[PDB]
Formats: sequence, structure tokens, C-alpha cells
Amino acid sequence: APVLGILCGGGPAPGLNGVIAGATLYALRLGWKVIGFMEGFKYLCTGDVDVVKAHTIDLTYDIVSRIHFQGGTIIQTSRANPRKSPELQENVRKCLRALKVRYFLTIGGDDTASSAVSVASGEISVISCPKTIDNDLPLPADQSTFGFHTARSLGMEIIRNLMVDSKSAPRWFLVEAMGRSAGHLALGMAEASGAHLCLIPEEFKQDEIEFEDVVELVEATILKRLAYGKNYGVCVLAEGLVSKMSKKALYKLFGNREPPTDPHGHILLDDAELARSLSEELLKRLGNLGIRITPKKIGYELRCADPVAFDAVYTRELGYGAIDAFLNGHSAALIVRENGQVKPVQFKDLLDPATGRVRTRLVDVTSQSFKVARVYMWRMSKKDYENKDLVARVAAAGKMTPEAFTEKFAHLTDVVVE
Amino acid sequence: EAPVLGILCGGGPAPGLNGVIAGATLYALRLGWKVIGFMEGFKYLCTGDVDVVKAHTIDLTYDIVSRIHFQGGTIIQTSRANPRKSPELQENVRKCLRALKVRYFLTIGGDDTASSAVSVASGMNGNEISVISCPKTIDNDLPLPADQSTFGFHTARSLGMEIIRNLMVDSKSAPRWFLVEAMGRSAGHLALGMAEASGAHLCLIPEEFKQDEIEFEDVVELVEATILKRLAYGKNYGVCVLAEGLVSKMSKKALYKLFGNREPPTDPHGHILLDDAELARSLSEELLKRLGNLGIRITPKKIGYELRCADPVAFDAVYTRELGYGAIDAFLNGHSAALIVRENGQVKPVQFKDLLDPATGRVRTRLVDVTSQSFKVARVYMWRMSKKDYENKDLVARVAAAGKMTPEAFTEKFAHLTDVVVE
Amino acid sequence: EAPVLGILCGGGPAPGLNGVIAGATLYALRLGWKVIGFMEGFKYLCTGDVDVVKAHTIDLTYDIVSRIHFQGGTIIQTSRANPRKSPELQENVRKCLRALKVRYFLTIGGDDTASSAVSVASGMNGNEISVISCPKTIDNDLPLPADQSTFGFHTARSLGMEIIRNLMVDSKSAPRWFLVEAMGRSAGHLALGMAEASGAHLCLIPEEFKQDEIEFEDVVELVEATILKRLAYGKNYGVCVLAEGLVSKMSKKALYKLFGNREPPTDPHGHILLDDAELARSLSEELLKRLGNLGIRITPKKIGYELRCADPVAFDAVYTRELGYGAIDAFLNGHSAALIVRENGQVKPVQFKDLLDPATGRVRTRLVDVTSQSFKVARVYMWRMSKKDYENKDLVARVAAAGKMTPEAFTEKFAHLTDVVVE
Amino acid sequence: APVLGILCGGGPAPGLNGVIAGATLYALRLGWKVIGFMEGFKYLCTGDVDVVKAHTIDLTYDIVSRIHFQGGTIIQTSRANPRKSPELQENVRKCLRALKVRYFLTIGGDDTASSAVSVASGMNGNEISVISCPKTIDNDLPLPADQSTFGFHTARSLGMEIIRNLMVDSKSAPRWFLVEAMGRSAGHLALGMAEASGAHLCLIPEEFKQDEIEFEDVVELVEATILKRLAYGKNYGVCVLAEGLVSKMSKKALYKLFGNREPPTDLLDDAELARSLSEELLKRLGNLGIRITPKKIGYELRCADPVAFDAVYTRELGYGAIDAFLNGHSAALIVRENGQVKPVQFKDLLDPATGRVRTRLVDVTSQSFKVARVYMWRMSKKDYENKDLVARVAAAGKMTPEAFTEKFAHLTDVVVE
Ligand SMILES: Nc1ncnc2c1ncn2[C@@H]1O[C@H](COP(=O)(O)O)[C@@H](O)[C@H]1O
Ligand SMILES: Nc1ncnc2c1ncn2[C@@H]1O[C@H](COP(=O)(O)O)[C@@H](O)[C@H]1O
Ligand SMILES: Nc1ncnc2c1ncn2[C@@H]1O[C@H](COP(=O)(O)O)[C@@H](O)[C@H]1O
Ligand SMILES: Nc1ncnc2c1ncn2[C@@H]1O[C@H](COP(=O)(O)O)[C@@H](O)[C@H]1O
Ligand SMILES: O=P(O)(O)OC[C@H]1O[C@](O)(COP(=O)(O)O)[C@@H](O)[C@@H]1O
Ligand SMILES: O=P(O)(O)OC[C@H]1O[C@](O)(COP(=O)(O)O)[C@@H](O)[C@@H]1O
Ligand SMILES: O=P(O)(O)OC[C@H]1O[C@](O)(COP(=O)(O)O)[C@@H](O)[C@@H]1O
Ligand SMILES: O=P(O)(O)OC[C@H]1O[C@](O)(COP(=O)(O)O)[C@@H](O)[C@@H]1O
Repeated sequence: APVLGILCGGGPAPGLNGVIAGATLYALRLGWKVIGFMEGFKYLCTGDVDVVKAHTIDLTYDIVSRIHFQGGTIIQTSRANPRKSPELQENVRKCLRALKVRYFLTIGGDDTASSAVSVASGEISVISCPKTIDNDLPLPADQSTFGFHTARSLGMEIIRNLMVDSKSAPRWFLVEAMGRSAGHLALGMAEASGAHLCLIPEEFKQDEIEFEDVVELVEATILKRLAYGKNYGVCVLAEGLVSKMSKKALYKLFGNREPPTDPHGHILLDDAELARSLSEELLKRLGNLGIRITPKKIGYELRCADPVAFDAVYTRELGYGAIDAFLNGHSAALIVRENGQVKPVQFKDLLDPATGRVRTRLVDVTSQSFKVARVYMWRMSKKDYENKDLVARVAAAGKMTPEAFTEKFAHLTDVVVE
Repeated sequence: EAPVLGILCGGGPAPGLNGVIAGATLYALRLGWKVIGFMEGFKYLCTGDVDVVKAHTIDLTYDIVSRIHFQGGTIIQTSRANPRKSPELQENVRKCLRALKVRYFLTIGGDDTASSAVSVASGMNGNEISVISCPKTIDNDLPLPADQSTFGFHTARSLGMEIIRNLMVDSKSAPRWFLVEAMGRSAGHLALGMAEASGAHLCLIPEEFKQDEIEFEDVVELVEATILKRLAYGKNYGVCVLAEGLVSKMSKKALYKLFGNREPPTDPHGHILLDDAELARSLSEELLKRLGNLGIRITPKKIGYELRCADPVAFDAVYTRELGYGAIDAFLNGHSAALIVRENGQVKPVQFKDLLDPATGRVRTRLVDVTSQSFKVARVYMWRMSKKDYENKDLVARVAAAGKMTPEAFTEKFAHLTDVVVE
Repeated sequence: EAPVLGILCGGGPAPGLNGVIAGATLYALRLGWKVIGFMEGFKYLCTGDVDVVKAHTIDLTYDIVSRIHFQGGTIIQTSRANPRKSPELQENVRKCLRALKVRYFLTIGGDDTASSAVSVASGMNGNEISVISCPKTIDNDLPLPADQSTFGFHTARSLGMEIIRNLMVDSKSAPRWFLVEAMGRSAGHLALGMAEASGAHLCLIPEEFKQDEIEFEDVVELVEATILKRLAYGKNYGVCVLAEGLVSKMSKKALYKLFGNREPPTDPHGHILLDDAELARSLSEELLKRLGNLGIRITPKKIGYELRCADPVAFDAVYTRELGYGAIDAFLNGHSAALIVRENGQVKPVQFKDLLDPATGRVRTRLVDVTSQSFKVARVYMWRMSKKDYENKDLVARVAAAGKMTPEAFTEKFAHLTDVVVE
Repeated sequence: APVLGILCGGGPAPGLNGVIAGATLYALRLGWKVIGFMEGFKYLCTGDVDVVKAHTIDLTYDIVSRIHFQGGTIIQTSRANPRKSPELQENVRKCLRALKVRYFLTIGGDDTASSAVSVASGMNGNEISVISCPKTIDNDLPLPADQSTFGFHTARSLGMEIIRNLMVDSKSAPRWFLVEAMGRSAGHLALGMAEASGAHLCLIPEEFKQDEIEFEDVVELVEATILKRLAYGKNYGVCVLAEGLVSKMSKKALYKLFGNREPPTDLLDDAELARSLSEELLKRLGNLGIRITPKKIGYELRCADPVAFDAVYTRELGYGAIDAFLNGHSAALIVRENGQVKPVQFKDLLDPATGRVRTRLVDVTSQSFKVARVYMWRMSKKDYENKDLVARVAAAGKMTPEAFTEKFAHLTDVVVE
């Protein structure tokens, strides 16, 4: 019988088990043998077939019949990446040939998909399922990556508790939403929860963000709320703001120190604490006004939540579509769903010609959806800065003259799209 | 004086009603409008007494709505009071709207609500009042582009998945079959959504039956075939979800058996009272007679009103926010006698005529597309006997053995089901 | 060879069974013990066939139990199979336990499960096998100390509170009365727990009725008086919680009316089939006749099986972890024929015979203490007519007018209810 | 009719609205007029009756009839404290007399109760009667053992759910999470979450024998657990740390905690216990393939909707506060003991050494604490004497058995066993 091998790569997302169960159950009805590689490509990269065998399990009906209820992944995951070295690429092929895998399904994000194709270019069929809580794969605009609905809904619930706490005990929370690729998750939680402000890298006009601009954008929102009798709120910040910051901005971000670096010289953005740094600066400027500021991260607690019904149906249909692609002879394709139809889409169609890697889908800040979400935020627009009565009220809330306020804040209209 | 926006809700509640109310109100307050809300839909506007209406209208202020997007239900309540039947009531509604100087009138409800709003507007000048309605249904039965949901449906489906999950664990921990009856007779979107998400072993919706009228025996045998096939694989437990809409497709003879071989209950006007029907209960009793000897236990369970006012999930909070905004945008752009709908990621007004089915005079009913790939995928992960299964002599031998009958008897009784439901 | 601990579950499932199983297994594994679990309680141990028992026993390993403390249900399932009625079955259980060389035998279940365990032990040498039982019930009807709840009760009550919360929002958003029927016929602990937490406008439990037999009319009138009093304050909606145990206290005449003026159903051996009774449904039908004209709509709703396998709340996660440890502690300390209970924050074994009520021979049943401060406080936040309320003529006039009847007529019909339930 | 005034002080806890609704609904049935002061004592301290009126609301049946479902407090809360100045105390006295408050209910912590009694001690006992309801999510009131403060049950169960997701994520993507449970008073909340979720280790200040904790000891305690699980093939886990560990640390330990810098001063809030431990442990164990990430579980618990246990608890408390007033009680705290809500004079609950209500901490000698410790991964005294176990654990850390015993064995004298 043909052998289907399944692995997960990247960060976990709710519904991984849904894909594994959808593909495996259907594959078992066809008589296929199904196996699962533990921790993604980590052991397939070694090239040692003995080690790989110690880290594969037989995916049986009893194993998968009820994992569609469960967050996380029963075969675990890793970011082990064979595409970096041709030596590692041949190791992955050597172990797959040794195990006589006829069909190879990888469940992961953009990094995982690019890894799959390198193994595929040289019998064996390679298909990948789109996974990310950041929603940054190049799916059709009216289509989400699986795990995003679950992550967004749980993020909304957490932010609701912070909204009740901020009003009950007046305070501002700076929530730092995990994910640096795009702002889909940060904007999603903020819009659903009615958060008073959301900042994503996609809305900054210039290529490089300055630390002062970010501080002042949050400051303007806090003051305008203060002019309307509200000394509390919630502000959501995409962690991706850090990856757009200039060299100078990162220096201030890390405490006016040199940014930490890995052995190769790349900055270590994980050590950055965007929300905590902004909270300290803002307390210095606004504490006297009766404002309290506390940072809060909404990250890893979203990744392995049990899937919501939308992701349960999505991943069941995706797992089926992966098997159907195998039966119909497809290879080097991504299973995507558009207009209620799961279809394979060749890898090449999704590559960005400039990069050679899977294209990254960001928030379209020109869309109607972004404009409606922006309406329900507290912020100063171009028209607001031109309203002399409004500028007077806000400036007074910040205990500064209107001329001082316009000098400091009016330039932000050229920093972010309006 | 600032323009007055009046908002009411009609029909049954759906999660996210407060989302529409807050979305419309908050944007309107930023424009300087005065916003008021009628309690219980048209109930008091039908009286025509302006004294009574004011006692049951409230000022929808920033403080009232700034945080109702978290909450299920509707803070201005709802009713099915329907003025369209009488112009005495319609003119009473007109008299109160004019007294309160309502410039913009937003109704959130089903067709009965939408039709009432347009009828009240037709006997009014277009300059004086502009009328917009937002279509609401938890049944997902509006004619949106395929695989695009009505607001409130996602929340109802996800909560239904959670309830069925607890029943799936309970059926396995203490072997038993649950017949879950999903509320709603319009369509089978909700029953199928819960079933697919929870991995339920069977779902029956009226949309999959080929013939125009369903027979009570066939429904029993379709569930019976699933229970036997599961029993033949060592599983004497499961969960089967039944859309309540099965009752509305049943023949006269089928309804006679459904109500205990009695005459179906009737209202004063003579129309059948299908609400008194207990589909899951009757099927459970009959199946216990046939399968009790095999060690099978069967219990019914309804999943209804606990879904209607659950707090909205993030998808519905965003959905209703865009709808509330889009209605105000429609008012600003001069639209009236229009329905605020979201299609292809865009909230737009849609004239009533485009959505009406001429046969009924009400909005067309979108049912489950049983030819769609989604329905076929859902059917794959169910336990059932297909055309190919009945031709498999080895499989038929095991299932018949589980039912303590010969293979010939089983094929004779059940094989005809392949002509009853699409395959 | 290491000693063998064998575990089974009996009775109905309750949240935290996996918690007890994981507590006992993990600690037992650290001691070097071998742990096995019998599937479906006593079902296969009663056969006496060691081949059948082995086909339905599993090895409880670290990987199997390391994280089941999060999960509702039981990984080894449960059953109500009861060997205690027959010595033939008791000896069969002994034969299979000796064959599997069970040194320690832990049963997790209710009264019947504990009683079966002791009977199996009386004909067994105290040096070969030691038997311990862990008390489980969602009905909270075991005779634990008054300051202690049974495990699973906290989870069932909190989820029950949430479901009723959605019904409270739905009843107010769309004016209606829900008659919620709380599962469990032993006592009213679960119904009163859900009602008080959710602010339900009324709770009726068997424990509050003075007379030994309840009358169907009295139940209808108690709900009728509440609906009218609420109506006298402008509220035509609410939620009323009914312990299913009301049915098991009803007289013969009351049961005849309960089953539709039909003969009550009976099983083959003569036991009335109270499961088939639908208390909330029947009360709704009668109340709609009397109160429909007033604009009152009534709908029943059952809150049953969806609570039994919910994931445990933290209180039950800690409780069942301490119980599983406490069962292992009892085994190590030479205890047998004892039940592991927690009192004043201390887990200790308590001999089964010490917990028996000498008048009956069974474990005493703890019901709601209606004289306690807790019950009086719960009654305060209900809508009802007290003794003094019936004497307040201003109030009685307002309520009677809401009911379309004279004040004298109201007193005639309802005033006697102060002699039906404790005040 | 008599006037009952209610205010909230301190940090919010789930069920605050439950107390407000219990007291208000019962008082309305008695015919009382009920008002609520916004943000605790903040505006009563000014003494301006015009300002206070702008920040008091009429607590009516419609306002409170359904707030028992809701987290937070509808009248908000503050830490404004009039007891510090006799000038502020008059101001509170002047505004309460102006509003003709007969009954005064304060819902808050120890500071809130002390303010209420202080305002009452210099006021005629006939005009005003004062009761306080003790609130804390830290479970540190001196109730009978194994009896909780309201809000603790809700906070613990939601914290369990958060940790569960981290437990799945740590296993799905091998990693260690150092969760820092908010609260410096005690370890009730950290240990409650840890036991319920099956977390592999929990550290509370109460388990350290010496009076001052050393930063090195904390690192090594977490290090030993990571190695012992690693010796059983598991390079992942979750460890819960009570924030109270920092307030027990020595001066030298705090110096290392803040990055070998001078600790900030007016400041334990600025300390990042979980983050600092994460950095040090990565230095020592990163080479072994271990990743460590901190996570704080704080403010998201404070205003969660109450669980059923807290909804009943706060309803019974609100009833008891009204019952105490009717029976003439004043300068008393409404507490529940043996399932009975009754008033207890504030002075009866004070520990003479401090002048504030006594603090109940985790009893590490109790059976409950030992059972929780059993299901943790750690090296006991007996474990260090098991040569086979020490050899495997040391090998997992790529160090000799002698080196492992040299570095870690002394920890059995650092924490109770
Ligand atoms: N930036 C903003 N975002 C959302 N609402 C706002 C904003 N600024 C003012 N509002 C609200 O808009 C309404 C009208 O404000 P105004 O134009 O100042 O009278 C009030 O309800 C304000 O709270
Ligand atoms: N009706 C069904 N729906 C879903 N899975 C099934 C069904 N019938 C059999 N299976 C599974 O399909 C696989 C192959 O079955 P078989 O045809 O007996 O080899 C096994 O894992 C069965 O449990
Ligand atoms: N049976 C009841 N349970 C709870 N609250 C009530 C009840 N009856 C009246 N109330 C409330 O008690 C307050 C005073 O009642 P009354 O003095 O009768 O108007 C009002 O808020 C009523 O809604
Ligand atoms: N520190 C610990 N905490 C909890 N369980 C443990 C610990 N150490 C060992 N175990 C478990 O105890 C059982 C017996 O261990 P061993 O004595 O090493 O065979 C196995 O299930 C281990 O995983
Ligand atoms: O697993 P790590 O290395 O700690 O990184 C977490 C990152 O993974 C994510 O959770 C999602 O990972 P993917 O991009 O692979 O879906 C991001 O939000 C986050 O930046
Ligand atoms: O409110 P009623 O009269 O009891 O009717 C219940 C109906 O409301 C619903 O739950 C939802 O109604 P809507 O489509 O108007 O949202 C239906 O499923 C059901 O038919
Ligand atoms: O398993 P069955 O026969 O459906 O019985 C359901 C009964 O079990 C329970 O859920 C609990 O039963 P136990 O007391 O044995 O735990 C009751 O509430 C209910 O009456
Ligand atoms: O409100 P702050 O100043 O940010 O401090 C939060 C503190 O309040 C609490 O949530 C509890 O407050 P109380 O002690 O008043 O009950 C602690 O857990 C926490 O240390």
C-alpha cells in the first residue's frame, strides 16, 4: 500500500490536528499507510535514517478519530529548515526514499512551504497545507489561513477582560500582539474587541519607523481620550513594528544600548520588549495627568487553543483536499480554499519574483475594511489637527499650549496613512 | 437640530445584534446625530399613542453603546409585532415616527421586519424619512454568495460544536447514541455546521432528500443503518444530528406517525403546529424497539435557544461592526428601502427587489447546496452505507450480523435508501 | 514482581474522573506499581471469562495519563453493571481479579459501585487484595460533611450557570419564560446551585415541599404565582429552574396528569419509567392555557447530559488530584473497604460501613438543607409570594389585575400555597 | 427612607458586582435608597459636595438586576485612602452627612476597611453604621483553612485554562515557559494554578526555610527540574513562579535581579522575575537544546466573569452586609465561615504586630502542599541519594555526577521537603 508521511513545521496553530485527522482518516479509507514525522524536518535534516525512524509514529484511526477537538499537534513541530543547505536537502530526500514515502504532506506556514519545494525539485509528491496564526500566506483576499479565527477570537476574549479592568480600575494597557510578519492578528483582535487604538507596520508610509513616532502616536490617542473624560483604554501594537524600526529606533528600544546580535550579526528582535519600553516612556510624559500604563503580551497562549468551529470545518476540508490532490497526480502544490472549493495551487504561482520565496500577504490598508476599523479608533486625523477647537481641548488635556501640541504631533499625518 | 436616527430590532435574537446597534450608533454620534432606540421592535409603535412610545424608547448615547459589542442579545429588546398587516397600525407607526422627527430609520430583523419598514415608508415622503434594514438570521439562509455567512451564524455553530463535543465525550465514556435535534426549520446550514465541526457520525438535513416528501420510515432506517455500521466496527455509541427541517418535508402519513399515530395538532386557523413535534424523541423511541436487543441506548437532545444570545465570536463582532457602519453610510448616500448586506468583503446596500423570490414575495431562502464539494467532504467523514457499500458483500455480511439478520434481509430493507438521499 | 493496581469506573460520568485516574496512576507508577484499567466498570468482570476481561482491560501508562487531568469523561469508560445482586457474579469478579493478580482495587463511582466493591472484598483475603472506592456524583447527594461538595459538582454547576445565562439574556431580549429542567432526581443541589448563581427568578426542588407527596396542580400554581407577580412589575419574562426530582416525589394522581392523563409507563418488572416524564414540557402546556391570553409565552429546556463530560474546573482538578493521591495513600496504609473522602481540607479513608444508615442499609443521602441560611438567602433573590405578601392587599390587588382576576379570586386560588412549601 | 452608600477600593476581583447587587437588591426590598460612590474614596476626599455628587450614581434595581454575571465593578474602584490625613477624614465625614448616609458599605482590601473604620470612629454611632466586605484574589484572608476569598476561584480556574494552552504549546513546540503569577502577598494563586494545570514545578516564597532568598538558589531550583525532565527524554515544561519570591529576596539577590544594576527606588513592580531567570537559565542550558520564555499571568484575571462558586459567594456576602446593619453591627467585616455569613469586628481579625488584618499564607506543612509537591518534577533528598538517578540527571546536563551533586545537592536545605 502507498505510504503517506505527514509532518508539521513552524509555530503551532489551532487546527493542525484537524488537518492530520482529515488527511489520515480519508487516507485510511483508501487503504493507505499513514506515518507522521515528529518535530517537522528536524530529524529528516540529519540524514541519519536511524534517527528519523526513532521519531516517526504510525498514524492510526484510534490515534486521529477525535483529535479534531484538540489544539496543538500530536506529531509536534519544529522550525528545522532544509532549504538553507543543499546537503540538508539531499538528507531529507535520502530519508524519505528510505521510508518509501509515496505522498509527502507538510503542514506549515510560508517558511515550511519553501522548505518543501526544495526537497521536491528532484516518485514522491509534495503538498503543503497553509498554516499560520499571522494570516500572512498569499491566500485569496477573502480567505484566511487556518488557526487565525481561533487565535483572533481568543485574543478578543483576553482583551475584553483587559477592557473591563482598564475601566473598572482606570488604566491604559499596551497589548503587544505576537507576530512580526503582518498586522492581521493585531488588527483582528483590536477591531473585534473595540480596542481604542491599533498600530501595524502596514500603515506606516516610510520604510523605517522611528521610536519617537510610535511613542507620539500612542500619546496622541491617550490625550484625546483624556479630553473626553476618559483616562483609561487599551492599545494594541503589532510586534512587527520592531522589524520596521531604523537603526536609531532599535538603539532606543533596547535601552539606548547596542541591539543584541546573534553570531552572524543579525539583530535579536526576540529580546526586544516593545510594549514595556513604550509604557516607561509614556508614564514619564503622562503620569502627572493621572495616567497609568502597563504592558501585556498576548502570544503563545493563543497558539494551541482548541479550534473554533470555523477552523474545525476548514482543516477537515483542507485535509481532504490534500488527499484528493495526491489521488489526481498533483505535486508541488498548496491546498487552498476559494469560493467554497478546495483546490491545489502550484508553488510557482505563489512565489514573489524578486525574492524566490513564498509571497507574504500583509494588511491592505487601502481597503474599506481597514478604513472602517480605523473609524472606531481614538486618534487624531489630518482634519482633527486642523480643528482649532479640538486641538485646544486635547492640548489642554496634555497641559500644553496649542502651538506646542501642533509642533509635536501634527507631523504624524505624514507618518501613517490616513 | 441634529438628525434623529431611530433603531429597532424585530424577530428572534441572533448574536451580534448589539454589534450592529453599537456600530450604527457610534458612527452616527461622531456625525452629530441624535440616536434613539425603540424597545421591543414595532410593538409600541403599533399603538399610535405617542405617550406610550416615549415610555418605551430610550436615548442611545455613547455611554449606552460604547461596550455592548461584547454582549449577546439586544439591549433594546425585540418582538414579532408586525404592522404590515394593517395600515391602521402602519399609520400609527407613521404618526409616532413623525412626532419624534425620525429622519433615519434602521430596523434589524427578518423579512417581516424589513417588509414592515418599507410599507411604513411607502406612505411617507422620501425627503422626510429614509429607511434602511439590516437582514438578520442565525439559520444562514440569506441569498449571499455561496459559503458566505449571515451574522450570528458563526457564533451559533461554534457554541453548538462545544455542546456536541460534550455529548460526543459522554456517548463514548458511557456507551450511548444521542439524537441531537438542531433548532430551525428553514434550512440545514446549522445542523450540518455543528455536525461537521464536532465530527458527529451522521447528519440528516431536508436538503439531501431527493423526493419532495420524506417518509418517517426512511428517516428511522437512515439512522438505523448508521448505528448498525458503527456497531459492526466495534462501536456501540455515537452522535447523530438532525436538522429540525426534516419535519417540514414530511408527508401527511409521516406526520401521522410522528405525532404518535394521532391527528397532528392544529391551531384555531387549521394550520399544523409543527413546533409541538418532537422529532428526536419519536425517532429515539422507534429505534429503541429495533435496536434495544443489540445493546443500544438512544437519547434525544435539543440544541436551540441557548445559541441565540451567546456572546458573539470575533468574526461576528467584526461583521456586525461593518454592518452598523455600512447602514450609516447608506443613509449618508441617500439610500432608502434597501438592505445592508456584506458580499465579497464589501458592505453595500441592496434593493429589496434583487433579493425577493417572486414565488413567495419574501426574501429567497438559501439552502444547503448538496451538490457542492463542501457537502461531499462533510459526507465523507460520516458513518453511513453508500451505494458501493450495499454492493460489498463482505461489508453487508458484517453489518447485517451486527443487526442480527441475514444479508438478504438487510439488503432488502435498506438498499433502497440509495434512491432516497443523494449519493 | 510489582503489585498491580486495577481501576474501574462505575455509574454516570462526572467531570474529573480522569483526574482521579491520573492521580492514582501517576503516584502508583512512582512507587513502581503496575497499573491497569478495566473498561466499562464491572461489565466484563461479571462474565467470569478471563479472555473477555483481558480483551477489555488496558495498561495505564505514564503517557496515557500524563495529561488527562484536563479532560472530561473517562478514558476507561463506565458502566452500571452490578455484581452485588448475585453471588454468581461476585465470584466471577473475584475469579478475574485473582487471575490478573490485582493487589489493589480502586473503584470510582456512586453508591452501587462502592457496594459492589465491598461485596467483592468480603469473600477475599485481606492480604491478597485491598479494596478502596472513590465517591463520585454530579448530584452532590453523597453524605460528605456539610462543608464539602462531591467532585464534578462544581464543574456541572458552573457550566449550568452559563447555559442559563444565555437563556436569561434570550428571555429578556425576546420576552419569554423558560422552564429549565435540571437533571438529577436524587436531590436539588444541582438545580438550586444553577439557579442561585444565575439569578434565576424561581427554583423548585423536592426538598422544599412540606407534604410527603407533591401534587401536579401545586407545581403549576407555584410557577403561575411567580409569573403573575413578575407581570405585576411590568416583566412578562423570566427563567424558572425545576429539579427533576419533583417527579419522584409526586403522588399517584399527580403522575397520571404528568404523563398526559395517561397511565404512567412501566418497565417489564413494574418500575414506573420516570425518565420518559417531561416535567418542564407538561407544566408549560398547562401554563400556556392559563396565561397565554396575558401575552405570556413559555418554552421548556433540559440541562442534562451536556454537563457530565465537561472539562473540569480548577476546583475539581485539584479535588480529584488529591483524591487519586488519597486512594494510593490508603492502599499503602493498609486500609480496605473504605471510601476516600475529603473533609476540612484533609483526604482520609472512611470505612464503608461507618457511612451506612442503619435504618436502610444504604449510604445516607444528603439533600438540600432548607432550614439553612444558604437556602433562605437563595429564596430572597427569587420572585415569589411569601406568607406576608399574600396578606399585603395592595400587592395582591396588583398581582390579581395582572392575572385578569379579582383580588378575592386570586387569594382563593393561590393563598393555600403557603401550606405547600416551607417559607 | 434610610440611605445606603456603597464604594469599592483596591484592585478589582471577580464578583465585585455580585456583592454590590446582593446588598443593593436586598436593601431595595427593605425600601432603602442606594447610592454608589465612583472610584472608592477618590472624590469623597475632596470634601466638595458638588464634586462628590457629580461622581455618585443612584443604584437602582434596573442597574443591578443582572450585574452578577459581570466581571469588574460598575462603580469602578480606586486606592484613594483618606486615613492618612485627618484633613481628608473630615471631608469624607462632611460629604456622608450631607448625603444623609445611614449605612455605609465598603468593598475592598485591608486598606479599604481601615479607611471605613477610621471615618466611623470619629462619627456618632447613631447617624452612620459602617461595614466592610473583605476582597482579595490572593486568598490571603485568615478564614478557616481551605476556605477561599471571593474572586479567588474565578482567577484560579481561568489561570488554569491559560496555563493549559501553554502546556500544549510547550509540548507541541518543545520549550519551557516560566510563568509569573501576579501577587506578592502569598503563593495561593500561583500554587492553585500550578496544581490544577499539572505544571511541572511551582515556587512560592513560603517554601524557603531561610528568611531571605538568594537569586542563585531560584535559578538552580528551576535548573534541576529542567535537567531531571531532560533525563527522562522531555526538553519542555511549564514552571509557575509566585511574584512574592521577589519580596523575600535579599539585597544582593535584588541587585542581580535587575541586571547587576542598582535596584530602582522611589520599586518591586519594575522587577521582571521570570525574564531574569529566563536569561540566566539560557546561558547555562541553551547548549543542551533548551529554550526558555517567560509569561506573566496578571491583570487578565481580575475582571473575568465570576464562576458559579464566586457568584453564590458574593450574593451571600451582599445579603450578609445588609443583615449586619439591621442587627446594629458596625466596624465589622462580613466573612463566611462554616457556610455562614456573619459580621466579625475588625479588631478581632487584626494581628497586633502590624495593625493590619493578619495575612494567611500557604501552609507548606499541610497535606495539600505535599500532594501538590508529589506531582511536580524535582530532586528530593532521597533522589540525590539515588546514584542511578543522579548519574542520569547529571549526564543530561553533560556534567559528572560529582559536579551535579556539588552544585545542586544543597538545595534540600533551601526549601522544605
Ligand atoms: N477619535 C474618535 N473615535 C471614536 N469616537 C470619537 C472620537 N472622537 C470623538 N468621538 C465621539 O464622537 C462623538 C461626538 O464627538 P464631538 O464631535 O466632539 O461632539 C462623541 O460620542 C465622542 O466620544
Ligand atoms: N462509514 C465510514 N466513515 C468513516 N470511516 C470509515 C467508515 N467505514 C470504515 N471507516 C474506516 O475506514 C478505514 C478502512 O476500513 P475498511 O474498509 O474496513 O478497511 C478504517 O479506519 C475504518 O474505521
Ligand atoms: N419577590 C421579589 N424578589 C426580588 N425582588 C423583589 C421581589 N418583589 C419586589 N422586588 C423588588 O423590591 C423592590 C421594592 O419592592 P416594592 O416595595 O414591593 O415595590 C423593587 O426593586 C422590586 O422590583
Ligand atoms: N520528579 C518526578 N515527578 C513526577 N513523576 C516522576 C518524577 N520522576 C519520575 N517520575 C515518574 O515516575 C515513574 C517511575 O519512574 P522510575 O522510578 O524512573 O521508573 C515514571 O512514570 C516517571 O515518569
Ligand atoms: O516559535 P517562536 O520561535 O518562539 O516564534 C513565535 C512566532 O510564531 C508565531 O506564533 C507563528 O509562527 P508561524 O509564522 O510559523 O505561523 C508568530 O506569531 C511568532 O512570531
Ligand atoms: O422566537 P420564536 O417564536 O420562539 O421562534 C424561534 C425561531 O428563532 C430562531 O432561533 C432564529 O430566528 P431568526 O432567524 O429571526 O434569527 C429560529 O431558529 C426559530 O425558528
Ligand atoms: O446514565 P443514565 O441512565 O442516562 O442516567 C442519568 C443520571 O446520571 C446522572 O448524570 C448521575 O448519575 P450518578 O449519580 O450515578 O453519577 C444523573 O444526574 C442522571 O439521573
Ligand atoms: O492595581 P495595581 O496597583 O496595578 O496592583 C495589582 C495588585 O492588585 C491585586 O490584583 C489584588 O488587589 P487587592 O490586594 O486589593 O485585592 C494583586 O494581585 C496585584 O499585586
